[PDB]
Amino acid sequence: GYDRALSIFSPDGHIFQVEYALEAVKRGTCAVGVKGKNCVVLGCERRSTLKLQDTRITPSKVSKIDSHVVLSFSGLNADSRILIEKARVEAQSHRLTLEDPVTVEYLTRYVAGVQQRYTQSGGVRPFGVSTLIAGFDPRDDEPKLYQTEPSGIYSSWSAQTIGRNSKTVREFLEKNYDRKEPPATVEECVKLTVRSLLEVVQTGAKNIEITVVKPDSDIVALSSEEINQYVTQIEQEK
Amino acid sequence: TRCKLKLLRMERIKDHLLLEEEFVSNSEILKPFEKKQEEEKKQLEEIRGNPLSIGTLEEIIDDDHAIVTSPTMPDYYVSILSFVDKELLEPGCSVLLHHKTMSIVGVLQDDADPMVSVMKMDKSPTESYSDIGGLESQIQEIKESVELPLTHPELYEEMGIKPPKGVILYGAPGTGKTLLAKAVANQTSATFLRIVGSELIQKYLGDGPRLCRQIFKVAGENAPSIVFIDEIDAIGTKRYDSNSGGEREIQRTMLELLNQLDGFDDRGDVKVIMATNKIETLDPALIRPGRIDRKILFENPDLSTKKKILGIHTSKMNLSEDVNLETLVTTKDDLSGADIQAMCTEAGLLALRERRMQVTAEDFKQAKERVMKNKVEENLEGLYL
Amino acid sequence: HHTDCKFIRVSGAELVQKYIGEGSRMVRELFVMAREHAPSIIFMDEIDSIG
Amino acid sequence: RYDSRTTIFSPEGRLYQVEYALESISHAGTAIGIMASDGIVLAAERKVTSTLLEQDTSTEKLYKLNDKIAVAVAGLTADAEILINTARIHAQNYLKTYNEDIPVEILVRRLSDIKQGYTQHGGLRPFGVSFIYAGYDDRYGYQLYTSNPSGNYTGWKAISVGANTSAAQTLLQMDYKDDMKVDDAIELALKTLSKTTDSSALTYDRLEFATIRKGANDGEVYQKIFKPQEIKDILVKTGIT
Amino acid sequence: AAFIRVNGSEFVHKYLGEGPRMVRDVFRLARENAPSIIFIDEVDSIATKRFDAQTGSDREVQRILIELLTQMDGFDQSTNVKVIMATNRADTLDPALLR
Ligand SMILES: Nc1ncnc2c1ncn2[C@@H]1O[C@H](COP(=O)(O)OP(=O)(O)OP(=O)(O)O)[C@@H](O)[C@H]1O
Ligand SMILES: [Mg+2]
Repeated sequence: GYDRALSIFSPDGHIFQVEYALEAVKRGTCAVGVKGKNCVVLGCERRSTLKLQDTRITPSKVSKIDSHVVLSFSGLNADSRILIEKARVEAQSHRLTLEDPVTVEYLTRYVAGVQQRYTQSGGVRPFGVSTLIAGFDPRDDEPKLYQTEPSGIYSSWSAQTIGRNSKTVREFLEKNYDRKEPPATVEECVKLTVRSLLEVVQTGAKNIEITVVKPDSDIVALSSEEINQYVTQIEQEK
Repeated sequence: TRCKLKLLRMERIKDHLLLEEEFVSNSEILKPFEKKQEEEKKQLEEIRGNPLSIGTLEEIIDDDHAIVTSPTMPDYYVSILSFVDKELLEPGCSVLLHHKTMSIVGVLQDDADPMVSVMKMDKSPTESYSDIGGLESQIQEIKESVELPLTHPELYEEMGIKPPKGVILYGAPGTGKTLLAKAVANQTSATFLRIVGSELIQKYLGDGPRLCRQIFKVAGENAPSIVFIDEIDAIGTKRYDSNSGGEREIQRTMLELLNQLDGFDDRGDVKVIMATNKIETLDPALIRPGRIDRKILFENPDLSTKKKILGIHTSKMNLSEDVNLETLVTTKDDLSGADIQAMCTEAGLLALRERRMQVTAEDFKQAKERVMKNKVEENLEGLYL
Repeated sequence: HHTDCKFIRVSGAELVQKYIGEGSRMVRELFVMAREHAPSIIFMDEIDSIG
Repeated sequence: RYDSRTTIFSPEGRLYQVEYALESISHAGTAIGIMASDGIVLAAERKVTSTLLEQDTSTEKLYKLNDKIAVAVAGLTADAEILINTARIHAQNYLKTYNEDIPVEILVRRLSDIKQGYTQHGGLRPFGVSFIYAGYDDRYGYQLYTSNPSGNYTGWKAISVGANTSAAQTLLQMDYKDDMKVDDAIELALKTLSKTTDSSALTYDRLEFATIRKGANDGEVYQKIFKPQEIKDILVKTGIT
Repeated sequence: AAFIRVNGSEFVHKYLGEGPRMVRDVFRLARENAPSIIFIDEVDSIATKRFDAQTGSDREVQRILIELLTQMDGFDQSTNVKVIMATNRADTLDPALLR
């Protein structure tokens, strides 16, 4: 329809360039976020293209922007790469101003901000990347999970999934999850993430990657061995 | 083998004995009535001479005359008289004159066109009902709007009102839509017309709507009848020419449909099925209800459903030697039933390289990889990576 | 030549029909001719530069 | 239809212009890196040649961007030329500021942004260049990467770009060895280059070669571009000539 | 050598079945007193890329074209030179009259 250009509106009121931007997100690897009460776990599919691909120097799908906020992406990998760097200059700059580390609520606005800006204008295309930003505040210890989307609209979810057959993981999540009691133990919450990611890999225990953020600037990336034990618990019970 | 024979036992004897009967009986039919029937033959013969000059009937005036226009060219002011009635004569019919004085001696002819061949199908499908297996919740939906008000009108007067008119089958490719139209029409034994919507575009300008008049002129005489317009998605951006089909025609063909299917004409008692792979391509007023009523949406068959569809295809096949059949289904997620028919196609192709006549379990696993590789492009994970 | 089929080349042409005179409703006709002279190979060349 | 400018997407969330830019690559010759723990060979093939094309006085598909990182080029050489200058300028900027020869990662990541940037902003054309980055940094040792024209990167143990990408990749991974030798790595590059390339005899003059090694005298990093005669001799050894 | 001659409006159908009779005349005659040359001066009426054939006026010309093709195929391997012909445009030609 009115995809010939970005600035022109549409009888249907939907800017097509944003809608197609979403569609692009499904290209990239699945990423899932699940919050606990004392944890957030941020896991992502790390899809292996060939067996010649290094694990020596090849980028992880999960990138720390600052020392207590964590970020995964789903989308156009090319585009994500500058989006993550722009996020980061501001993030660090947040301390230049205030002499306070980066608050997760200020950070989601900013990431949505660079994106909103690109959409508003006409002489740039939007980012084809939806991101999940997980983290805790510096001041406090309650777990926080945010999303940005291409459009420049941001939300908070309890648990949320994006990229590569996102729908099927989303439904899976609803059924398993409880909002009355989110899991209050880091391990059980991890396990919920692994079960999700299992589905989209079909088979892999060397293609599931798990990262965790915990409060007070604890961020850790999990051993490939450690994830396989969790897969071992999930295959036996099934 | 011995199960096949039980079926083969009835089939041979009964029809071949009827054949032997009919052969002897050609003579025998004449013998009980040969003085009403040959009496009638005599009187028929006497008035009409030879030859019987065929003309084509323009129109009758109801008073015992008609105006005919022969193919041999002269027009004649005939009489409707003798072995012919006013109800048997309707425009476009081909009437029988006696040569030496044109008196209408009968009508024995209505169709001989090449055109009507197109619309009709001399069909024999290799999959009939209950090889639509699975998605059964939604086959139940096409039944209610096609099959079951033909089969019992009882139910649709017990509820009162009209039986719902038509349907649109629409969704992703591979979801078994084609096989539905052909198989619900197997059940009913109604006249299955079939025309494609890439054959509703014409390479002559303004003949496109004349063709669309032909589809429900045909439907209405051979009724009760099931008109399949297959792929009416090809109306929105697929067209043969531009300076001898053009933009005017594409819109006109759709205007034409409106008048056929719920215009004055109304043309009650034609069940219409439209398969279209996208309903957001289709015209807003042709997806108006009360000419196609409710829409049935299909989606890439779900994980339990693809068990059904795998059993339909591998019933033909010689089965898996080790068995991994139940795990094939599991690996597939968000995938078509056409992937299943392309997988048993692909298993026996790998088998076909050997030109072995068996099929083993291991061919299955290979064949799934082969055909998944074909689907995914090198610029998808080029664009992305 | 091996299978013993008439190689009938089709192309959408207006020359292969003296009756309808176009290749749009000669798709139906193709099947009935090829059915008399079976087995057959239908070579519908999609040249997509012919017209 | 959607084969226009860069702001616009296709309704399938494809930017046609990145997809075409990929396809640009296989209209310039094959280029192969094979990583080994003894060194990296970079080997390349000429897109075309004639009998009076001079190609023994200079390279033009192997450029040093600095004294420890060098690149093989496949694709439009015009698009390549500007990006090589920008890479090299940055390589020395890093030198001036930190007193270390630039890490392989920082240099690939920079150029991935730049390629991405010409697609994303304005009306400017995307780039249709694949550079195989082969470097040393004292963090990760030996490193191979390649960057898409799309403006992203992946690390490799072997990669092929340029013409005949699929076949050249297949023969490489078929005979690849995990530890390898530098000497074997050079041999496997001629073996593949023979079958993929439609030149009748594989001549020294259709080859450029450079090797980056720290095992040709330790303590130091030695970049050894092969001269025509060295190339000419090693064909003999492998018995193609 | 003998020189012959028509134009496609000398294959004018102004009586029914006139026009195909001309095709048979020129070619049979050429064979007979071979070596020979048939000239068809312009063929922009016979050489029409498309046709209708939904009326009588086409079908007579269409039959001329089809008969024209048939006799050139027979014509091969004779010591005649095969038809000289000329056209105006370059897309008068059928993929059938050029094959
Ligand atoms: N639920 C099912 N039961 C049995 N077979 C199935 C089922 N669904 C799909 N199939 C098989 O998949 C084949 C391919 O699908 P089919 O030709 O019917 O297409 P479609 O979804 O109408 O696509 P389009 O109309 O867009 O071309 C069917 O002919 C049938 O063999
Ligand atoms: Mg179909």
